[PDB]
Amino acid sequence: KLTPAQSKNPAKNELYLVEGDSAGGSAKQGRDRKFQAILPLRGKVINTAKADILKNEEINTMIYTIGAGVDFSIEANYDKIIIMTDADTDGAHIQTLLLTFFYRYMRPLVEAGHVYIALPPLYKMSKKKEEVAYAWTDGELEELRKQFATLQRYKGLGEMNADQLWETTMNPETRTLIRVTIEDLARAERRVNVLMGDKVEPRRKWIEDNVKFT
Amino acid sequence: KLTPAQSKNPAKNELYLVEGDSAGGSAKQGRDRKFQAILPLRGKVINTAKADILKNEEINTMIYTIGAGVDFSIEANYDKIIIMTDADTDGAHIQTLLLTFFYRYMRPLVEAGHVYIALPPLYKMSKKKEEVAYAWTDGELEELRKQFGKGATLQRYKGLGEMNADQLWETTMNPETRTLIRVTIEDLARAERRVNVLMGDKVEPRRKWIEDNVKFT
Amino acid sequence: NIQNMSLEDIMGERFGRYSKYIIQDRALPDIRDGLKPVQRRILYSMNKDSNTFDKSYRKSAKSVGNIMGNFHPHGDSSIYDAMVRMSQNWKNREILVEMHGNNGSMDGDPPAAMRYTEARLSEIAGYLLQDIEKKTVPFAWNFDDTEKEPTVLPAAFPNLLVNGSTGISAGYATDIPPHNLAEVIDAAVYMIDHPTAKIDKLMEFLPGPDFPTGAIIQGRDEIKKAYETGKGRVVVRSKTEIEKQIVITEIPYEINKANLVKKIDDVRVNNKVAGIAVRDESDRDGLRIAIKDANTELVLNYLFKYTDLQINYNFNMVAIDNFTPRQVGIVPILSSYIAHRREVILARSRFDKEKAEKRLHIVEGLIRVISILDEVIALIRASENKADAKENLKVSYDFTEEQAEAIVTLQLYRLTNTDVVVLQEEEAELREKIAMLAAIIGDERTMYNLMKKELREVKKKFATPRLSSLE
Amino acid sequence: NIQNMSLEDIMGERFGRYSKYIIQDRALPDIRDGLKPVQRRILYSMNKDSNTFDKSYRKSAKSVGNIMGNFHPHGDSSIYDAMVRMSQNWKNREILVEMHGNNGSMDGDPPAAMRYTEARLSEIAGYLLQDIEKKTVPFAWNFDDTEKEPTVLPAAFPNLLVNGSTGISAGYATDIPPHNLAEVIDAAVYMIDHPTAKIDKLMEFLPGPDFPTGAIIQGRDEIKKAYETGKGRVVVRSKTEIEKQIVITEIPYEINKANLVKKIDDVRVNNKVAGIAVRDESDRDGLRIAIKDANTELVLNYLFKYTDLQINYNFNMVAIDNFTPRQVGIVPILSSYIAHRREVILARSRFDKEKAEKRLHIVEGLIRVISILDEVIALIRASENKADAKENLKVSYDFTEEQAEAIVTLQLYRLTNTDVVVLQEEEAELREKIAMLAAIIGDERTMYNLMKKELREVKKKFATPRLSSLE
DNA sequence: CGTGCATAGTCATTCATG
DNA sequence: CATGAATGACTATGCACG
Ligand SMILES: [Mg+2]
Ligand SMILES: [Mg+2]
Repeated sequence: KLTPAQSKNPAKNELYLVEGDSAGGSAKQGRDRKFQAILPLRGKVINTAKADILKNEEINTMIYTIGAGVDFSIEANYDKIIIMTDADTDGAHIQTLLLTFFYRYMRPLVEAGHVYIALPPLYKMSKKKEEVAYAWTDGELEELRKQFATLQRYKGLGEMNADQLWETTMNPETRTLIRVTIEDLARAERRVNVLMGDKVEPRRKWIEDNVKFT
Repeated sequence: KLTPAQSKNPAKNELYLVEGDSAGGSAKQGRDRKFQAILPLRGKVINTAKADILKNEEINTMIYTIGAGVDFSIEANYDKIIIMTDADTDGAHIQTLLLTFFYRYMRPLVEAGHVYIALPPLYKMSKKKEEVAYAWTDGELEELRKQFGKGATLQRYKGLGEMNADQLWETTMNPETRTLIRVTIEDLARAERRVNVLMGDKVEPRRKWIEDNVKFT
Repeated sequence: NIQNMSLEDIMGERFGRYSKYIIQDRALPDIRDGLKPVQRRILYSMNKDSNTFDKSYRKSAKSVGNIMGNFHPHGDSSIYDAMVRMSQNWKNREILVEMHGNNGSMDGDPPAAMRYTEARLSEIAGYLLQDIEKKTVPFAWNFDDTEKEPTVLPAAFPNLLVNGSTGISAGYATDIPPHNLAEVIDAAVYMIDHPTAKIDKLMEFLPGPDFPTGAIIQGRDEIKKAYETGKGRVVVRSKTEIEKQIVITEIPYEINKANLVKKIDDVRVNNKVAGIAVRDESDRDGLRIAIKDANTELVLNYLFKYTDLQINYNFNMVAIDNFTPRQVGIVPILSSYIAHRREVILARSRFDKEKAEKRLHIVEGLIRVISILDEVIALIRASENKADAKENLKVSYDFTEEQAEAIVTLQLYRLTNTDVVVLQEEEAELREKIAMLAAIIGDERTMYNLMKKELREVKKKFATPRLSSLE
Repeated sequence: NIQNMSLEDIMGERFGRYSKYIIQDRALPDIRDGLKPVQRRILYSMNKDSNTFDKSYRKSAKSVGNIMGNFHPHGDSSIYDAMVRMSQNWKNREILVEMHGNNGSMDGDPPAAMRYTEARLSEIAGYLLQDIEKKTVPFAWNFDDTEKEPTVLPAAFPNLLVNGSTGISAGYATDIPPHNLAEVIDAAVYMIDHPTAKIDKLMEFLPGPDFPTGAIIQGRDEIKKAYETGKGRVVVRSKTEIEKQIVITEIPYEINKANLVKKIDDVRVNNKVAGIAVRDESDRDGLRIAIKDANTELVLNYLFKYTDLQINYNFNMVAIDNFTPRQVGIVPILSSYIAHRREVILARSRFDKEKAEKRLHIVEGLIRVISILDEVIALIRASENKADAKENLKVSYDFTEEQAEAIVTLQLYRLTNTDVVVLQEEEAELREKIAMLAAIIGDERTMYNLMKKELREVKKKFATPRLSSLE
């Protein structure tokens, strides 16, 4: 069940999709309830690219709370659906999974420019007087360490506080978002079908030829 | 769901009621599957002395797996229903709760001599050559400690799932060396009176019972 | 083999065991540190693992596992959930744990799983533990006989009244309202001087509960009854402002802002009352709830009756004294707390005095050696073993045993510093400390005075304005 | 501010990250210690906390919390469940954890919750860790930068083949059959001498999988293919006895005795085959399953086809070498393991040699002092500070820095023992050790020989008969 | 379908009291 | 039906592969 915003205005209200209840808590807490609504998912999301689907509570709810429908049709219900997942690597997998759902079904939504990815910190480093930085992946860390310490790593959103989540990754004044647009369809289909697809034979080759195991 | 014995013989087969799946595991493992069947309950049991009842999965299952029924009628299904709970104090509460269910509903079962309580160790103490003892409550412990003097190691079973197969059998299931409790009722009046206070719904008296009877030393 | 027992008797033993454990060991707070055991075990274990306010935070789950493993044979959840309450500013007045991350709120949202959060002991928390390490309080074994646990805490401040506590066991249940640390201590001190104290005067100091959620409390009469008998009923009303609109900026303790709001709006849709026109706009730093015919007073006055914008709070002040359930008032709680601090103080001193006397006797020894130094070393050289060394010193210069280990184990750069003046300084210091201590230990007024000082020194540091108001 | 990214590209980064972590950090075993990371972190953490086979058992939940807190940012369950596998004799060949209590079984019953069980590291487990504490292996930081973790273990024995491993990640999955520790090592040693070794000869040593559940394995041809390529299919048949009745006393690895039995009886009720007449009577110490027209051979032969009394086992031997997924055969696995042990050996020695050289230089120093002793102490006395003391020794008798701390910090009973003979003894000892070591470090054959010895010394201790048979 | 590591949740029951 | 410590459990997902 969802924690919706006060005003019901499809022109400037955002839907925040979260990895679960624990994370969702911090979400609801640090947030401008005027135009920010928050919807938790139970962990990893059904691979929509692999009837099984619509019967899965987690997908069904997303559909209902958004309006539109799977066909689709648009303007309901928010001019932003933002995917906010843990900052770790499992987060990226959930991002991956959610996106192929939107791309597969809600395509125009994606084609439009209404699917966003939110980029919350992974590491926070600190040295009355305090100096603090944020890192988003291992690479970022080394330079931060060289600069500075105590290092904190958010094993999930529920681990940072209200003030932080807002100031870093929700407040539009100082936040930064990613906007997901598609610039082919052919390239898109080709890619999603390999990675998220069902065949594996190629997925492997894709890793082999493309995953730098340094 | 239950782990029933091989032979289906209501003359010498026992039903072992357990506090949960984890405990139930050790139960099933150390056991003579010829005539020992094992049925887990999900923790604390509905106070039957306080329609709500029959609708509670845990009670409903007990009824079905035993035969008889709530009325009652008898010989199904085992000539022993044995209550085997963790050896700690929460165990005694579950014993308390299960018994008032039997006493309240399955009364003849109780009146007969077919309700048993099993008494599994709480503490095991140890000093190629090993010396080992078992204790059943705090009192028992002091003498055990004095005996073992220095060097002892004391183990406390925070639940049945914590001892092994060999142990549970050798100590508290194998009829040759085990010891059981048989629950019989020698009034009805006294029984009702007591169960209604302790397990009852009034509290006003339960308190006084504690005050006047619980030695808080 | 089978033992034949009745139903009546078996039911007796089995219930009697559980009834006891439940009362003491689970639900009911000790009247001295006003703590249930989980709480105590969390504090002790955390602090033992030095997880303190000054040093970094520590992954709650590690914390939980350590407690479970060492002290507390129960569910992770039972422990961690309790740990989380202690991190709840709207629940506890003076918080004994600081947690970083999502630990629920007033909207009732559920705390983030333990694998997420991180926690440490708060500042005032330490004062509960203070002087623990100086044999100030009775220890017992853990369940495994593997390590020893405190049965109560020293308790630098009167935690019980301060943070209240509730409260459900066999035959007994308890609810105790939080109180204003400053005010509480005031009362404590006064009683320390005038023990034969009447409630009416104590009331002048501790005037009634301080809720962490502010709010308005009305019912001096019943409050007194509560403080006298241990049971009472009080009225609590949310704090109302009128804007030109009803602005709510405080609600009653133990009440759920979220549902509270729905219940209000349910009033509107059910149109049960007149001018009903209801929005919640509260954010990280302030509580705000917003509510033609401005029958406003009727709407507000109705709200109080028909909803939880105004409730009553009930006093059932039940703690464990002498290992047993007691329903008590302010006077018992205060008195007993005081008497505790006495044992603690005296035990502290007794242990400190001995610690003193040993280094004093050892210092006295080094001083003597400084004068025989040349010959002493000469002896050690001519000695065969470390032990032979010691034994020869005991035989010749008849030093004691402990003095021997001390002189022998002395490193070498320590010889760089032969200077009886410094040792003498320390000796003077010790003698002053000991004779001072021996006073507290046998001077009963001198003792109670130290109790007074420490209490004031605490009242100062952790003092905080009232948050709840009395009408 | 908003960065505009495509779908194709975003999908790329995000998948590429996960694909990698999953392959290395989660599922796939290192080819050197044949361990997935959870496993490694459990062993390391346990052993670090010294939870070893020789000392008492320790509440699993404490164990789990400590791992989670220090090393492993994940679910309790993920960790503990893995910990429990390592305690499963029917799953692992040579078990790396001993657990006390209910840890499931072959009937598939579920392991008792962690708050129940207790665990320690097994005996052979230590050999995986052996020499860890002597800088033998690359360490990294933990997630928090709070403490360092090993990236692989020393690995006294070839864990990978021994205990097998499976096996599911992005693009890659793995299954590796357990093997007979004795036989494995035999192969290892042989390769050490004749590196250019052909499989056929290696096969003479490692002839094929050893399952912990015994059973019968048939398919030499395909086995070789597995050992050569890394993929193969084998047949596994339960071990059958005929009593005058079918007696089953071994079933195929990774197979569920409980369901296996129901599937057999389902055959009878479905009366799918002729003489079907099925009971399970197995107890703590032995597996036994019991099964007119004694078309027995037809019944048995049918059972094999239509049920899991005989299955096939599949080889997909995929490990991480060079930080990457590789499907490899016996030769790669063995070779790489060997080469590892080399780095370990050389690193061990390098560290030992330095440790030696320091105490040697320090000993050499004490020896000199024994001859100047009277004057040395005299200096120390005439010295001002501890440091002034040191600095004066460095100036006069030009001792070194470290020699100074050593002579100064010397306690006093140590003067009781002025006896250059003993020091000389130790010196002789050190010199012998160092020059021996320096050999291994620059003698490549000398090195491989030590590898051979240690491996034999292990094969001896942990050796065990075959349990699976080959047809 | 299960296998092994991961993601993230939920349910019954007790006890006193308004 | 909450409230706070307890007893004791369960469910959905990805991923490769037979
Ligand atoms: Mg996450
Ligand atoms: Mg139990």
